[PDB]
Amino acid sequence: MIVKRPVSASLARAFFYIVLLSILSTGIALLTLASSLRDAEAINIAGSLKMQSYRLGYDLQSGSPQLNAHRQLFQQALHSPVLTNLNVWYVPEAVKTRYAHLNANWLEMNNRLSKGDLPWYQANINNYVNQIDLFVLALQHYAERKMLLVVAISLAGGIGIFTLVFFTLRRIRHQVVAPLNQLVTASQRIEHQFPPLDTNLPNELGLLAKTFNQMSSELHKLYRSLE
Amino acid sequence: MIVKRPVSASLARAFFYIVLLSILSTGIALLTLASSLRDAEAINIAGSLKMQSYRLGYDLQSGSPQLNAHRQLFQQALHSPVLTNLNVWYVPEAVKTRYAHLNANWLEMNNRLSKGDLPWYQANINNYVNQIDLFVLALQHYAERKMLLVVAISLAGGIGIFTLVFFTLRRIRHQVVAPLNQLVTASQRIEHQFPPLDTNLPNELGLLAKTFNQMSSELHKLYRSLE
Repeated sequence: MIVKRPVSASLARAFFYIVLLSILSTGIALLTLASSLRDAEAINIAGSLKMQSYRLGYDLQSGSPQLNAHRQLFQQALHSPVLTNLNVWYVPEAVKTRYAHLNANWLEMNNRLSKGDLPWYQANINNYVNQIDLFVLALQHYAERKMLLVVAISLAGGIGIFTLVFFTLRRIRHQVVAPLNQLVTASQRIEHQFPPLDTNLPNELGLLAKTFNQMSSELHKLYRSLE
Repeated sequence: MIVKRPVSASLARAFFYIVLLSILSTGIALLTLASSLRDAEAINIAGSLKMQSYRLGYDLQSGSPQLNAHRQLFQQALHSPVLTNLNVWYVPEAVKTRYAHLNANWLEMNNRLSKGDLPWYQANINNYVNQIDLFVLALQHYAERKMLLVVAISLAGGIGIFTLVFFTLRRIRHQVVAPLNQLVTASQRIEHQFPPLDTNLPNELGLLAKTFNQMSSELHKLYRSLE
């Protein structure tokens, strides 16, 4: 039973790599789906920022006692963990620069609020809101890019899987099914004309080819030496 | 070569079902990721609605000539395809009812705007914005639910795959490797003591067991009938 490449070991290896590719494909898609929820929440907070931008305008105009609390809440939203987490190597620059520039433009907005410059603030709010919109767009573009990459990756994994399958089946035909058909004939021959058999297979059929030939060899001498 | 269950056919079937499960798992995750982009865009538009709610307040207060254009844009955003597409059997009621109620509450808001009731509109805007926030929350909850279902589904597919693998390998051991070891001994026996071999296998080893026995049977009579 000691063969160099037992058939079970070779199939188990194939299944291992096939299953590994499956888990990798599905795993990457699921991780990307989780990341999608975080992107959604970034988009949610950005929309909170747009609403809060107009509300500050109303606060100043009406002299609301909540002005300063609201200015503070705005600063906090701007620094939400979900937005600061975008500042990482694998997130595109389009997203991170636009995030940086939202912080920079807020500085001028807040300063103008501090100076009770309602005319300026009212004349510039559309602009700031537009900047938030472009930040959101960059986020949506990043999201779509990730999806398309996951599709590309799944297609590749697909090729690896189909290739692994095709090759293993081809190997089973060549290293298992073929020699079995030859053993069948080379057995119904000896039952009724003493083709030899491929002993160079590194699996169980190579061992059977040997021991068969060994047997089939001495029967040629025992059936001819006596007959 | 005519056997009822050739080994290649049984492996190809196993691979078929394994690959099918892989594609189903990864496919469902990718479809869910695509749906995630649509959810994100629903969240984006909902945030547009919050900003636009305060802006209408400023329009009325300042007597902006854009009031009516903005009222119109609000109505349009509210009826975006991305939001109306939520009205479907597979989207939860939590999402669809909240969407319905945003439309209903907008009716009263727009009516109060038409009556130049700035005091009411200013005293109720926080409420409406809150309703939009709860709609967003329902969307985020739907998103998380989908992800968790896709995780559950991928785990199940995992069990199907590992089960298919384990069974096929077990079958290869029982219906291929075992009879080969018996053919090996039952061949080094006849080379040097004439155990018989399992002809009831429905694969190629069952045919080889037969023809072997057929052969090994007549050699018992030809080696004893002459000796």
